[PDB]
Amino acid sequence: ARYLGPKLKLSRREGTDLFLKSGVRAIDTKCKIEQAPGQHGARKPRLSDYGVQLREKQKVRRIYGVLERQFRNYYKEAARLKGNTGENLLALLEGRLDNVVYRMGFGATRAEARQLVSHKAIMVNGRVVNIASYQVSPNDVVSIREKAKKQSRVKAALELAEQREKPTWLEVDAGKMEGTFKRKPERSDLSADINEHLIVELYSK
Amino acid sequence: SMQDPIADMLTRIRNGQAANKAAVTMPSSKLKVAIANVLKEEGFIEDFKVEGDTKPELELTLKYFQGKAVVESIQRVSRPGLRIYKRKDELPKVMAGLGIAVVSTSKGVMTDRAARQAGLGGEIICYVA
Amino acid sequence: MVTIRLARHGAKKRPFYQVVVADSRNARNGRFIERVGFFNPIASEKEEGTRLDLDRIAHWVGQGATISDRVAALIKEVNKA
Amino acid sequence: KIRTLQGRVVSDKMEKSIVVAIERFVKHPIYGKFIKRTTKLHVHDENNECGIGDVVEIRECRPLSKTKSWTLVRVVEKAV
Amino acid sequence: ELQEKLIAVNRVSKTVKGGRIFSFTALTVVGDGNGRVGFGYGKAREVPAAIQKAMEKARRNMINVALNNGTLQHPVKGVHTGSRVFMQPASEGTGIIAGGAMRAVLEVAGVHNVLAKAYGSTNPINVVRATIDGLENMNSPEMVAAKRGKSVEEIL
Amino acid sequence: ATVNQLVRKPRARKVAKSNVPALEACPQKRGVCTRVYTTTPKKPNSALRKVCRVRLTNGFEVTSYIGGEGHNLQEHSVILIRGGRVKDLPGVRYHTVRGALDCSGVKDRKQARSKYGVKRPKA
RNA sequence: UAGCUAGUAGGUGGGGUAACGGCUCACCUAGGCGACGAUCCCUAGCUGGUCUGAGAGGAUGACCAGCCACACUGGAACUGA
RNA sequence: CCCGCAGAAGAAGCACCGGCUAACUCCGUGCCAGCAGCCGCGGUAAUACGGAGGGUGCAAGCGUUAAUCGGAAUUACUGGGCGUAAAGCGCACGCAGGCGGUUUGUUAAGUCAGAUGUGAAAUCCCCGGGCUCAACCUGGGAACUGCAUCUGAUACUGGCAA
Ligand SMILES: [Mg+2]
Ligand SMILES: [Mg+2]
Ligand SMILES: [Mg+2]
Ligand SMILES: [Mg+2]
Ligand SMILES: [Mg+2]
Ligand SMILES: [Mg+2]
Ligand SMILES: [Mg+2]
Ligand SMILES: [Mg+2]
Ligand SMILES: [Mg+2]
Ligand SMILES: [Mg+2]
Ligand SMILES: [Mg+2]
Ligand SMILES: [Mg+2]
Ligand SMILES: [Mg+2]
Ligand SMILES: [Mg+2]
Ligand SMILES: [Mg+2]
Ligand SMILES: [Mg+2]
Ligand SMILES: [Mg+2]
Ligand SMILES: [Mg+2]
Ligand SMILES: [Mg+2]
Ligand SMILES: [Mg+2]
Ligand SMILES: [Mg+2]
Ligand SMILES: [Mg+2]
Ligand SMILES: [Mg+2]
Ligand SMILES: [Mg+2]
Ligand SMILES: [Mg+2]
Ligand SMILES: [Mg+2]
Ligand SMILES: [Mg+2]
Ligand SMILES: [Mg+2]
Repeated sequence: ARYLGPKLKLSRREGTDLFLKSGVRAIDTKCKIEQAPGQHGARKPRLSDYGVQLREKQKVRRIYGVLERQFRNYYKEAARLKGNTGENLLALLEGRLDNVVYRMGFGATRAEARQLVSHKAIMVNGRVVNIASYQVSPNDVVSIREKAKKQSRVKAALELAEQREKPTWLEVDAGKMEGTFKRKPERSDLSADINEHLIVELYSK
Repeated sequence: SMQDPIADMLTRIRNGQAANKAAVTMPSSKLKVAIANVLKEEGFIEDFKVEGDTKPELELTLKYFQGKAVVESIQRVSRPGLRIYKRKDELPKVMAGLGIAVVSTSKGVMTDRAARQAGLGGEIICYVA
Repeated sequence: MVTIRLARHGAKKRPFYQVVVADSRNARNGRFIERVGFFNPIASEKEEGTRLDLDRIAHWVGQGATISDRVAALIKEVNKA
Repeated sequence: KIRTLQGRVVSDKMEKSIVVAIERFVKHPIYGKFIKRTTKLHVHDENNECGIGDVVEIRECRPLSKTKSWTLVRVVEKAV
Repeated sequence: ELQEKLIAVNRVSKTVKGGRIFSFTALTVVGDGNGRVGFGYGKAREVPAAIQKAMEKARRNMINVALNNGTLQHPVKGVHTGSRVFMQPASEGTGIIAGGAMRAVLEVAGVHNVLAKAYGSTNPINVVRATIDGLENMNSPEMVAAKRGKSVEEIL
Repeated sequence: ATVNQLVRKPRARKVAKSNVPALEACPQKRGVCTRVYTTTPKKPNSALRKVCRVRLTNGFEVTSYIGGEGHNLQEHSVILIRGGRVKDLPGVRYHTVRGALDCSGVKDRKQARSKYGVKRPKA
């Protein structure tokens, strides 16, 4: 399924920005990010190791839109694959089609990218994909379809992506509404605010 | 009664190390000499000698580094009550490589690191680390 | 009669046959002796739909193993190459 | 180069037949200890060229009777 | 640069003519992400005073251990009065697999990838000392070569 | 401890005893009520607990607590026990299912509603 | 559950089965199994496998496959490779 | 399977919130009604009962119950104990059995190495491929720790002789 409730509420619960909005305005200008939601907010929660591990896992889950049943399978795949379990999980999450679209800039939000993929406005290697969890392989090409290439939202997404930081492992041509997945993203190419070691220890409890 | 002279030798060495004894004396044996050869080659002891012709006494010179002992752990994996036989594909590795598993192979007595290269297994006499 | 036939496996609406030598008494997807090649009727291009073992099939046809119509058609198709 | 087994003899009271107490060295699957699980058989003894406490070598042949399936080929160490 | 941590806080009860007297005990661990690591146990009528005494006694009486890159050199056991501990190295990525005070002392000791298990009583006071003893009595290739008279390449 | 002793007399796993024997490994069991009454718990608790005596199809005559605030259970009724003991009730170890064949769900309850067999209120 | 077995263990000679064989018969030996558990009681189809467990291990054998038994119950025989 | 029609329209619920375990305030009650897996709560300010608000965990599933394993190193071969928590027969002799000082020679059974046959297929795993991804199917390989035979090695145990 998908989460249809408020997103700034989840951002406040996690204590940091999760990029679930377009980014035209700031977070403080839209909500009280420093105050937890509910009547018992305005006080910093005092959590244990299990609580902080749960928060670390929920932050990634809410950022990427994945649920527990589909995230445990990703963790199992990462553990099965050789190498760092924590880095492989992040690489697999970044390999999702909606995440790739969001990074390229064809969608302002990951939810918008998922909606586009569902509504079949995106094709990979000339073949349309109707799954928001498609695993992208290196040297793949993701291009917008002609039927939806004239979208104000689809161009404002690129206009916000150019303001945002660019991904090194990807390439994009805004004129052609096309992008290329060059290589599998590494740990250094991602954000440093996610401690992936708190997820392996949580799932191996 | 005495039913494990090899274990008796190992316990004598361990007690000498614990009591800071320079030399250890015991009855000699063809297997004890071979085990002392492996120990001397691996450096766990300084030297070994045998004195006599009909009642040979084996003497070992223990090694002490920086005041303490060298042999911190010494066991008897195989015992008369339970014989241990392992192939080359499943030879043990004491202390991940920092220890020695003395192995009696078809060619003689040698460590696990030397037996795996030769590609033969045998009996696992003792663990030293 | 010991015969060479196609045992069906795979998911529904996407069958996958395996050419096996078995007694005619036994069931289709049950007991067999040797497995010789497969067949995917819905296979796309650049994907092998036939990997029969002609040498082994002849080894049984010389001992008395008969050949079904589909097996003969597959043998003819693989020989036409 | 014929598969044969060697073992002691326990009884010779039966007519033209004996029994063999085959002994072996089997390792325990769980505790990894070697034990001695013996096995008894009935062996044909044409001419009665055997005795109690003797070591014999046997061979697997056709079943001579309900409990007979082995025959001897020779006798060694005829200790009294 | 140190990372102090608090493991367990308990409440003891004395007995006098008037009645019961309650005191508080604090167990703390100190580390720097490297071989430096120490433990402290304090007793005081107030929790802040107890933790301050524990930190003061932990900053002193520290110990030195050896790591290969961020893990243990070899599997090792530690034994105390009523606590048994086993801990072995692992590959980079699996993290720390331990429970209670063990995962709190290894984290400040800087060991990032280990597999550990506790057998017997899991009292924090004993398990912390057992882990310290187990980390102390483990050897490095250079240390074992220095006493065996060989080289690291010859030992492997 | 000795290997010879272990070989001679093997190591035996202690048998686990089931605390719910009347169900015969079945999660739910239908039964007929025989006697419904209030019961006095043990120390330190003090209340009146609704307890029914039931006779299952297998022939076991057992006891079952009745949860919820209020019930319509009476003699000659049919209930469905599920399992679960009450510790402050020394002598009963089974719970009943609300919303069963004849058991009625509790009234005016809107929290933990699935456990008491009450329909979703219209809204 | 500490004693069981008299066609019972074996041998000789007939008979019998597609085939060896107390499978059966006539006679002669007093033997045979059993503390490494004979006999007796209760439960249970077996395996490849499945679940859990890092691992040795514990539980189990539904659906897929192989083997065995049965077709209301207890026995019987014919045709038939 | 693909292309047009119109319109957010026809589509979210369950459990929990004292600690174990992530998530708190108010109102009715008063050892009464009641919750419960354990500690336990309730005897007028109950974060533990019932309701409301809010929050947390999952999601077309969510909870409860029954069974197995794990944690249980709580049957401990790997992996435990018997002075005081439970655990040394009241003490001796001794059959079977278990183990056994030292040297040489030989046999080569256990053990060690290699090879052959087999260990069905299906299932686990690895590298890939195809159903719009996945589940699913499928190609090859590894594995099935085993067993039987042969060729040998002789350090240890055992068989034999001195
Ligand atoms: Mg689903
Ligand atoms: Mg304990
Ligand atoms: Mg007769
Ligand atoms: Mg005749
Ligand atoms: Mg006859
Ligand atoms: Mg049955
Ligand atoms: Mg375990
Ligand atoms: Mg079974
Ligand atoms: Mg019927
Ligand atoms: Mg009938
Ligand atoms: Mg006929
Ligand atoms: Mg909490
Ligand atoms: Mg409740
Ligand atoms: Mg109140
Ligand atoms: Mg409530
Ligand atoms: Mg509410
Ligand atoms: Mg266990
Ligand atoms: Mg104990
Ligand atoms: Mg007492
Ligand atoms: Mg006592
Ligand atoms: Mg005494
Ligand atoms: Mg000897
Ligand atoms: Mg041999
Ligand atoms: Mg071999
Ligand atoms: Mg694919
Ligand atoms: Mg197989
Ligand atoms: Mg010898
Ligand atoms: Mg002996």
